[PDB]
Amino acid sequence: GVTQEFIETTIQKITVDCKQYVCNGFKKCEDLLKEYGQFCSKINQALH
Amino acid sequence: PFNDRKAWAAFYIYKLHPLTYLLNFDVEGYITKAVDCGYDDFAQLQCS
Repeated sequence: GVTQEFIETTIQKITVDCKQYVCNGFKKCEDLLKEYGQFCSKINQALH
Repeated sequence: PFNDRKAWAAFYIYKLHPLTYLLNFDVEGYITKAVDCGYDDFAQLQCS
């Protein structure tokens, strides 16, 4: 008898351009987003 | 006058541009170093 088992070893590695994802390159959006701290850097570091 | 003639210095004028800068603040509160975010790819890495 043959028992088949799948054991995953990877997930797809995704890096998100936080600034472009949130603001789409708009100066007003970036100014309003800067009030949230350093969120984009935290996201980048976490994903990396 | 020719008795006490002196050679004076020169001043340099640099234009100010609207740019994103990564500023590093000293323990005394002074900006000791900065990064021009759009200047280089390493600078983009530092700013992101």
